[PDB]
Amino acid sequence: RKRSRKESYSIYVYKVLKQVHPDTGISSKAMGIMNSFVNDIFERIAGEASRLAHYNKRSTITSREIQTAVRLLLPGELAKHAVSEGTKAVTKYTSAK
Amino acid sequence: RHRKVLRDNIQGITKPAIRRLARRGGVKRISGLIYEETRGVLKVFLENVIRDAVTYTEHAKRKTVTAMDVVYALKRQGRTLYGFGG
Amino acid sequence: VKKPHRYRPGTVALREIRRYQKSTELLIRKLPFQRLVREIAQDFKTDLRFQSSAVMALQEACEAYLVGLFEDTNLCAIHAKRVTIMPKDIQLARRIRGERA
Amino acid sequence: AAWHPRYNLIVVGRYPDPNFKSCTPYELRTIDVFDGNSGKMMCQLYDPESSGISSLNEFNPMGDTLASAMGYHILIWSQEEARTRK
DNA sequence: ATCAATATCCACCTGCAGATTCTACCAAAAGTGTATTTGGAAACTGCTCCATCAAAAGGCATGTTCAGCTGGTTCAGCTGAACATGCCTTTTGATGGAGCAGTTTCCAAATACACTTTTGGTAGAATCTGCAGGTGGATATTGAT
DNA sequence: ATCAATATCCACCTGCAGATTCTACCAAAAGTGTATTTGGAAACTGCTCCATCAAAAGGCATGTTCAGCTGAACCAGCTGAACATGCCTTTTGAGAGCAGTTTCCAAATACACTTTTGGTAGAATCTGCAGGTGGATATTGAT
Repeated sequence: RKRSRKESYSIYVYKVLKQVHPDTGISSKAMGIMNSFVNDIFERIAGEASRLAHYNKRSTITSREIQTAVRLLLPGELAKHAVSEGTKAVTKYTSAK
Repeated sequence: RHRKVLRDNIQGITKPAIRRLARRGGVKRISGLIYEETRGVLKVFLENVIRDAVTYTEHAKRKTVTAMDVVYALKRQGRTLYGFGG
Repeated sequence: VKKPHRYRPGTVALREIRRYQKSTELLIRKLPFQRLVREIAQDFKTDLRFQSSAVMALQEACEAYLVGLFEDTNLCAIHAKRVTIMPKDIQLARRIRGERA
Repeated sequence: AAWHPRYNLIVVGRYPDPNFKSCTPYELRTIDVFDGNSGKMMCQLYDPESSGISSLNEFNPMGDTLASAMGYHILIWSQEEARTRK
């Protein structure tokens, strides 16, 4: 009975979907698509942030570097909204430990 | 008998299939010469992809080509693919 | 009617357009594509096996690439005041995309 | 594979393989008959209307008859036409 | 065909900004030795790949019909390369002096690492329903007339 | 334009193949505590950069001029779409290889200290090449 454990991001996506459109479901294949999508974006951002760190002789990757990467990759208003969400989130984290 | 189905090869990828694909591309009227050229193009693409896949396959000492190798091979050519793992 | 019903040229293609653009099912048959893959893989390494999902993934990629190519092709065609695509259009498209041949 | 009871022969059914290093350029499915104590072949039986693959092949203990069992088929290969009487 | 006009390649040839040589140092490569971490060779388990033969469903190689597209021709405009001319935005070439690139000091702010303690995210076994599929009929759409 | 043909849109019904939901657990998240770092405040220097001037000079603006180009009309012909069809190629269903884990170790490789040590900054010379000088061709167009 060797029993594996393959991780994924499925359940979180399902939660968000039930939050935004309560009377709606989603097949497994589409969830797999969204999983691959998230993986792709994570890889892009991390790689970019790494290069930013190396060019400035900094050994710490910080929220600032993430912010910079997002401003590079993404266009306009999408970047602004993402940045606003991140700033609100980090501000809430820093206070209410 | 020499049947060798249309060549026992690519020529089984018949004309109406290409026509259907051209219909997906918005095309209305197709010349007879397109078919052969299309096949050549397809062959080239496949070759490169398969090579990379097989190379990944050779690194792990396997004889079964997996989906993941193909996905990565498609990623390096700027043709990222979603919906088959990673 | 004495005459069998017959549609004018340039309608059944349109019917095909709307039908295949409303749907997502693969247009190419599996077997010859499968045989093609195996034949090409043989020339690089021997006695390879293929999972089914890998072949399906390749089929999807090929169809998307060709679909995009036909879109670009038709634009190149329309620039020349034609409606019928021809090989030199394809050669132009591949020259512009930066690919080899 | 099987012996022939009264000689030093061998009788086998064939199943082509594109990966096998063929010495012959023509590779068809047929019944082969080899020599035991030498190594090489001496005869090949083939008959259309039986282009299936001969799984089983067995001679008689007598030496004058052959039976073959293919998928969903039983075949008898005995010797043919003779002359006639009044 | 020929011969005048402009633009281009090629032998002589010289002083110097960029190329190379040369000192003198010390911030990187190896040695020695050690502490720590691994990829790959034996067992084992459970998906799922090799690609035959009947029976049957539905797609294609062929041939047949003709309308509407290609791609050639002829041609009325038209518009954009060549060019002279003036003159006027830039080129070299200096000079100043403010301030950012970059360096050094050092220690207060931010994190690995190592341990313990919750906990929820993930297989697997029981329940659900939206949609595949079917059935059927009104209206939209092509086209002959 | 009107009417026939005929595909497409759209109402109504059933069940089952995938969606969803319950349950017992183990890899993973998180809170302490310490040590171990590391990047921003403070304080300075010195190279390189930003606002000005002056003497040309070579490039831009503007204005003529005409050879050669870009659509618009039209059309012989070719060539590629629309259908009958039959016929033949493609779908469906009845054991062993190999991907995926696991042990566990002989081999590989990070890391502390010193000892060299070739690489680099910077002073001090070379010389091929940006110019010039001039002559001989090689395109080009007129005629």
